Amino acid sequence: AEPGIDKLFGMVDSKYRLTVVVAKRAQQLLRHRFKNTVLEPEERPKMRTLEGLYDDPNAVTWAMKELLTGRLFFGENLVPEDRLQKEMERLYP
Amino acid sequence: RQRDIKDEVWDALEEVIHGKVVLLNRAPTLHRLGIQAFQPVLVEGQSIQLHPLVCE
Amino acid sequence: LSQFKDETNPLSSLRHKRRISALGPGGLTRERAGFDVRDVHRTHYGRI
Amino acid sequence: ASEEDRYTIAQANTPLEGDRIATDRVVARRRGEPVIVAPEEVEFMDVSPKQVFSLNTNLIPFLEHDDANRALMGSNMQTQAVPLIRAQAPVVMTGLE
Amino acid sequence: QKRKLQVGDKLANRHGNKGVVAKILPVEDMPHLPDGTPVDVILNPLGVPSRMNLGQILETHLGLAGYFLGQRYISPVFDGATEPEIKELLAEAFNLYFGKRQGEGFGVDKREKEVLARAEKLGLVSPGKSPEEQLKELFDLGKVVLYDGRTGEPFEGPIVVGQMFIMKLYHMVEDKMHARSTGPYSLITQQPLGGKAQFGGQRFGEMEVWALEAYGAAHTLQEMLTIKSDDIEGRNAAYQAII
Amino acid sequence: KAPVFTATTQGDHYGEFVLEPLERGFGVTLGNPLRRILLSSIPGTAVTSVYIEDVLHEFSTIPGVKEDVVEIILNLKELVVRFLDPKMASTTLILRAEGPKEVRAGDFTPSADVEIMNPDLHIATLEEGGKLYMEVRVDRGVGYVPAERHGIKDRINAIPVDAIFSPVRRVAFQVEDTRLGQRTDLDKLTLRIWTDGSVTPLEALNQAVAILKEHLNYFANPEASLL
Amino acid sequence: KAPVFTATTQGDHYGEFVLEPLERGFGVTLGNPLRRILLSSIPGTAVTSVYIEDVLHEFSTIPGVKEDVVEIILNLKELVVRFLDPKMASTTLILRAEGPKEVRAGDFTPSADVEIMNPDLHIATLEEGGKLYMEVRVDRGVGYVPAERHGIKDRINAIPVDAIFSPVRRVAFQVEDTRLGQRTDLDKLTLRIWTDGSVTPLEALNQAVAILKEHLNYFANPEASLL
Amino acid sequence: GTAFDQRPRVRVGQRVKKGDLLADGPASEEGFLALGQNVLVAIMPFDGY
Amino acid sequence: RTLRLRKRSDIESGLYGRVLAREVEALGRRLEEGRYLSLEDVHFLIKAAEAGEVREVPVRSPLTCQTRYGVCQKCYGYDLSMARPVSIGEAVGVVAAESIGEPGTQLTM
Amino acid sequence: ITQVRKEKKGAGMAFATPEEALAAYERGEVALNAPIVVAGRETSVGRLKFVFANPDEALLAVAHGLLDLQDVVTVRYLGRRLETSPGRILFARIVGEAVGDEKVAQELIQMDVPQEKNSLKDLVYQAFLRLGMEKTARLLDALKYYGFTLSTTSGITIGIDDAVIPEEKQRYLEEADRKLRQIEQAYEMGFLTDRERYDQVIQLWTETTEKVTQAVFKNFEENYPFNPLYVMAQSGARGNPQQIRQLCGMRGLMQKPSGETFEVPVRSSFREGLTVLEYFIS
RNA sequence: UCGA
Ligand SMILES: [Zn+2]
Repeated sequence: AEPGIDKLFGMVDSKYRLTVVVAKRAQQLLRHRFKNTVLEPEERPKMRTLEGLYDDPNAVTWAMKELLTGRLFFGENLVPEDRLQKEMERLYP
Repeated sequence: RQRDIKDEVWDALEEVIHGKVVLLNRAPTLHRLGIQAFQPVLVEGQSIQLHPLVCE
Repeated sequence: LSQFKDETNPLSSLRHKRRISALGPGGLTRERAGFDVRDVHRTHYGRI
Repeated sequence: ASEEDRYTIAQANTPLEGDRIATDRVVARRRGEPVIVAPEEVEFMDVSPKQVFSLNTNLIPFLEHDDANRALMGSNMQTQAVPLIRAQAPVVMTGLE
Repeated sequence: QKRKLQVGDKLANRHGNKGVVAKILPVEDMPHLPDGTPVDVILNPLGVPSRMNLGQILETHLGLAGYFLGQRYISPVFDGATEPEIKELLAEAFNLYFGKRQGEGFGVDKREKEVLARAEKLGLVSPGKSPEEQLKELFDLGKVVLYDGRTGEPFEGPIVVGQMFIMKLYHMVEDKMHARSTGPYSLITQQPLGGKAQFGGQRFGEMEVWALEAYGAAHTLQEMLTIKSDDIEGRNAAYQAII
Repeated sequence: KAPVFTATTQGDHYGEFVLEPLERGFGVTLGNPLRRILLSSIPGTAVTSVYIEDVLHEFSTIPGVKEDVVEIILNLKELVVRFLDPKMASTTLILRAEGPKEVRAGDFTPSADVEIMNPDLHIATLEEGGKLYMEVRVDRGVGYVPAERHGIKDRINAIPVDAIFSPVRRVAFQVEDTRLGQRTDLDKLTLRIWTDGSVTPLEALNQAVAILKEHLNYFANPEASLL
Repeated sequence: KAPVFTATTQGDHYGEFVLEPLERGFGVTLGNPLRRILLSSIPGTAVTSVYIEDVLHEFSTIPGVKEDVVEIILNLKELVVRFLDPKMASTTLILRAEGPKEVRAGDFTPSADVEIMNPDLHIATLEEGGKLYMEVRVDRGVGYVPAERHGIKDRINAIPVDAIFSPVRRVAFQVEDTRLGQRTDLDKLTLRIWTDGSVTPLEALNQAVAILKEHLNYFANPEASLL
Repeated sequence: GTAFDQRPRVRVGQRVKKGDLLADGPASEEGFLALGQNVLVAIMPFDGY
Repeated sequence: RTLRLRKRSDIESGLYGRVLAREVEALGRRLEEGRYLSLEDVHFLIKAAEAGEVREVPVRSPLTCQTRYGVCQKCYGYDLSMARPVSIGEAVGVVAAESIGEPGTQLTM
Repeated sequence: ITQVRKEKKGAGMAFATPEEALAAYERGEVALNAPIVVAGRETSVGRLKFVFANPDEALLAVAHGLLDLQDVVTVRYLGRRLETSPGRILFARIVGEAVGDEKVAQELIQMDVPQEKNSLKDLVYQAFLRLGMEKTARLLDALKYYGFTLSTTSGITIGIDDAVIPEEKQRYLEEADRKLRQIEQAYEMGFLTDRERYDQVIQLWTETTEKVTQAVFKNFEENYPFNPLYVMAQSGARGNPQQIRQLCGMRGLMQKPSGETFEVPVRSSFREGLTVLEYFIS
C-alpha cells in the first residue's frame, strides 16, 4: 500500500478531503517542478533505476510523503484564491 | 513503425510508470470492488496478472 | 437457421449440423422462452 | 415418442445371459417412469445407452462419474477444439472416435 | 502463423475442467518421479470436488497404467472399466515398473520411505507390510511418490498422477488481447468504437460508473465521461498536456 | 572418512555415478542441485536452420515426399550432431536424396569435426521419382531457444527452427542406505545420467559440477551494512 | 553474466545475503544446499548432559529453587559457549549456588579454554537457603542430536540433554525475478540467517559453501564398470 | 483459421481393403478423433500458481 | 412460543457501525449517547441481552435521518470498508444499492 | 500445518513412569501422538519425547527430519509451557513476523484449534481493527505466500480412493429396500392409499439420504480425518456437505420436470457411477 | 451465435 495511509486517513475527517489535498498539492508540485517542495534531501522520495537513482518523477507520491510530515497546511477558505496563485507562480519559475 | 522496442524505451516506460496505478475492472460490475486500483508491473506475455486474494 | 459453418475441427461441423434449435423464424424468441421448452421432457431419452 | 410410450422398454445394461434375460428383476420404464419389471412383461429394450447422448457427450469416457453440468461443459468445449500439428488420440476413449 | 502454446491460453479436458496457462515452468524444476521423468501439467485438485467430475480422476487413473503398459483403452459411456479392473491394470503396471527398478540395480529410495511413513500413519497403506507392498497399495490408488524439482526432497504426501487427455481450447491471448490510447471515434457521437476490429477503447458500463460513484472518485468518473470519451477539446488538450 | 566415488559408463548415452557414504539426508543436498544444472545449462546443438530449393516455407509440399516441411522439421531437431572441434561454433550439413529411397541422418554429407549418433533417425520417405536437396546449419548453444526468438537470414528462403541443446535426455538421482561409514543412517547417492551422446554422461556431470562450483564462487566479498 | 553479491547484517547473530542477478532456475538450486548444510553442519556448542545435586529423576522437583528441573534443563539448552582451541572438543562446567540468588550464565564457574558467549542468561532462581550444585558437560558436535540418540551419564545419576549443535538457529532463503533492461528473467536470491552468536552469519555461510565445494570435489576419480 | 491438413499414412506400396484409411485429417490420428494431446498430469496445489 | 435470541450474525448486521440514539445502562458499564458501536460493543449488548437487561437498542437510522436528499454521519455510522465513521461526501445510496445488487445473482434455495 | 494428528495405535496406555512409554514408542506398542497417561498426568509420547526451550530449536529438530509439523510436543514459546504442535508455533511465528511484533499476534490468535476459513477471517478482521491497514495488507500477502507454499509441500491430491464409501452404505440401503416392500404391503392392505404411500416413500428416501450422509461424515471423522476431500470441506477450501454426499454417499432422490419429486432414488454415488436412468432423471 |  501507500506508506502512512492510516496516518493520512487519521489526519482528516473525510478521506475525500485527504484525496483533494493530495491532488492539489501534487498539482502544485507539478507546476513548479518539485522546487516548491517542503522536503529535505534525505526526505526527497527517490526512485531507483538501472541508469541512476533520482527523485521519483511521480508527483502524487511526493504529495503523500509531503503531507506525511505535516509541514503543509490545509482547510476550507484558508486564504483568498486570488493572491494564492499570484505569489505562488512568483516565488518559483 | 518498426517495433524495435529498444531497451531505452522499456526503461523510459517504467520511468513514467512507477508511482502511478491503473484501475482493473471485471464484468459484471456489481460490488464496487468490481473495479480496483492496481500498480502496473511491466511483464512478458500478453496476459494480465491479478492477485489471487482480490480474485474473490 | 443458416449461418457460418463450424470448421474449427471436423467434429465441430459434424455436431453443428446435428443441432436442433427452437429459435429463428417460425420458432420462438428469448423473450417468450419458458421452462417448458428449456426442460427435457420424459420422452426425450434417446431422441434428444 | 407415442409408439415408445405404448410399450415397456428395458435397458441395454439389463442382465443379458446370452440372448435371454437372467435375473427376475429387469429395469424398464413406461412413458419415462422407471419400474422393476419381470422378464415376462418386457416387450422392448434400448440398443445401447449411447443413444441417450449426442456425439460430443458420447465422446466423454466415464461419463457416469461426471455431473451433468461439467459433462455439458466438456461436450460443449469439444466444439471449441483446435487442430494441433502433433495432435494425439486420447488414451481412454469411448471408441466412437 | 504457427501458434505455440502461450501463457494464458485456454485449456480443458473432456470432463469439463477449464483453465488458462499460468506461468509455464522450466523443465529443470518439476515435480518428477523416481525415473526422473517430469510431469507435463500439474492441475489443482480444488476444482474437482466442487465440480463433482470424477471422470478426470479416472482418466488420470487409467492413463497412469497406460503410460507403463503402453496400451490405450476403450471405455464406452455407461459401459466399461470398473475400480477392480483399473486397479488390476495399475497392479500390472506397477509390477513391471518396480521390476525395471530393482532390475536396473536399485531399491527403495530413502525419500520414498519418508513418504511411506506418514502415508502409513494416516492409514493410507496397511502397516506391517514391506515398502514394496506399501508403495504398491499406494500406486493402484493412483497416488505415487513425487520429488519436487525445485528442492529435490519429496512431497509430504502422495500425489495422484498419470496420462490425462487434455485439449487446447480456441481462445488464445494472441487474439483476445487488445488496448488503445487514441484512435477512431463514432460519427454520431465522439465516443470511440468498442472492439479490437475498429481498434477502439473499452466501454465503461453503467454499473462501472456506479462503482466509481461508490468509491466517490470524482475526477476519475468525470474523466471517463468527458476527457477520454466524447469531449471535443478534452482528449485533444489532454493529449497535448501529457505530451 | 573419504567417500568412495564410482562411475558406471554405458556408451555416450547412459551413465551411473555412485558417491558413498554421506551424512544423513545429505545425498539430496548434493544430488538434486546438480540435476537442475545438468538439465538446464549443459551446452548442445539440435541444428539451427534449413533450406530446400523447392520450399518457400514450413508448409509448401515437396514432390514425392510423404512428410510435409514442418513434419520433417519435427524430426530435424531430434537429430544429435556432435562437434569434434572445440573451437567450432558453426557448421552446415548437406543432403542429396532422389528416387525411391528412405532418407535418414546417416544420409547427409559427412564432414570434419561432425558426427551423428543416430543415423537411424527417419527424416522423410521418398516415392519413385521424388528428388530432394536439403541443407542445414547447426550451431552450439545452451538451454532451449525457440525459432521465433532467433533470426537466421541465410538467404531468401531460410527457415529457423526450435533449438533444444540440452544433450542430457533425463537425470534421475536416488539415495539409499550405504553400508559404508562409521555410523548408520547414511546415504549412498546414485545419480543416473541419460544423454543423447553429444556429450557423454561423465562430461555432462563434469561441466555441470564446473558451472556449480563457478556460481558457488560468486560468494566473495559483499558490501556490508547494518540497519 | 557477473552476479553481484551483497550482504546486510546486524550483530553477530542476524545476517542477510543477496545474489543479484542470477540465471533463471539457479536461485532455488543454490537455496536448498546452503540451507540443508547450514542446519545439518557447522560444528560448535551444545552441552550434552547435566548433573544436579539431590536430584536423580529428570522430573522430581528441587526444593529451595523456584523453577523445577525441566525449566532449568531448558534454560541450559539456550546457553551458548565456545572453545578457544580445536584440541578440546569436550569439557565440563561447574555451578555452586547458595542462599537467595539469581543464577545466570555469568554465575557459571568458568573453565580453562572455555569462553561463554552468553553472559546474561537466567538459569535458576534461588530462594532463602537455596542449595544448588550442578555439573554440565559440553561437547562439539554438528546439527541436532536428541537426548534419545545419545545416552550420557558421567556422574552417578545424570541427565542427558538435547544437544543443539549448529549455531545456526533458523535460515530461510527466497528467490524473486528481478528486472534488468530488456530481460526480466533474472534470479534474485536472498538468504536470511540466524546464529547463536558464536559464529557470525558470514563465517557460517562461507563455511557451508566451503563444505559444498569440498563435497563437489569428490567427483575426481571414476572407476569404470560397464553394465 | 484452423488449418485443414491430411497426412498420408500409406507406404509407397501395400494392399488396402475398401474403407481403409489412406490420408489423415486435422483432428484425426490414424482414423481416431484427436482433439488435444495426452499428457502427464499431477493433481496437487503448486505454489499457488 | 418461546422468545429467542437473534443469532449474533443478525445482531451484528443490525447494530454494527450503528450510533447510539440515547444512553444505555447495562452490566454496570454505560453506553453514552452518540457512541459508534464497534463489534465489541454489539457483542456486549448481546451479553447484556442474554443477561436480560436490554431487549431493545435505540439507534440513529437513515430512516430517522432528517438530512435533506441524503443521510448524515451519526445516522449512518461506520464506513464498512474502513471500519470508521462514514466520510462526508460518501454516496451511500450507490454503495448500498450495489451491496444489495451483488447477492442478487444467488437466491434459489 | 496447524492440524494436530492423533493416532489410536497406543490407545490410552497408562504407565507408572515416563520410561515405560519411552520404551513403548520404540516397541511400537504406542503411537507418537497417542493420548496415553504417564504417571498421573494425561500426555502423549510426543508431548514427552520432544521438549524445546524455544521455537528455533523445534523448527530445527523438525526440519532436520526428526519430527512432523503436526505432532503434539512441548515447547517454550514466549515464556510459556505450551503443549502444541510445531505447525502451530510456525503459524503464530508467521503472523507475528508479518506484523513485526509477535506479542500482539500471539495475543490475538487461537493457539489451540486448527486454522481455517472462519478463524482466518476473524484473524484478518481483528488485525485490521487492532493493527492497521498497511500491516494488515502485508499480513495478508504473507499468509498468501506461506500458506500457498505449505499447500504445495503438503502435496494434497484427489484420487478415486479418497472418496471412500461408508461401510454402512449397503446396510442402510438394504434396510430401506425392505422398508419399500413394507410401505407397499401397506398400500396393498388398504391401510395406505396412493398418496400417503407416496409420502411415506418420499420421507423414507429422505431419511435414507440422511442415514448415508451422516454415515459419510462419521466415516471421515472416525477413520480418515486427513482425507483431502474431508479437509477441503472442513477447512473451507472447496466443497459443501451435499457435494461430498453426492461424491461419497447417495446423490439423493431426483425431481421430475413436472415440478414434483421422483419415485426411485438415484442410489449409487459419482465414484460409484449412475445408470442411464439416474443420470437422465437427474 | 459463442467467451466469462
Ligand atoms: Zn441524520
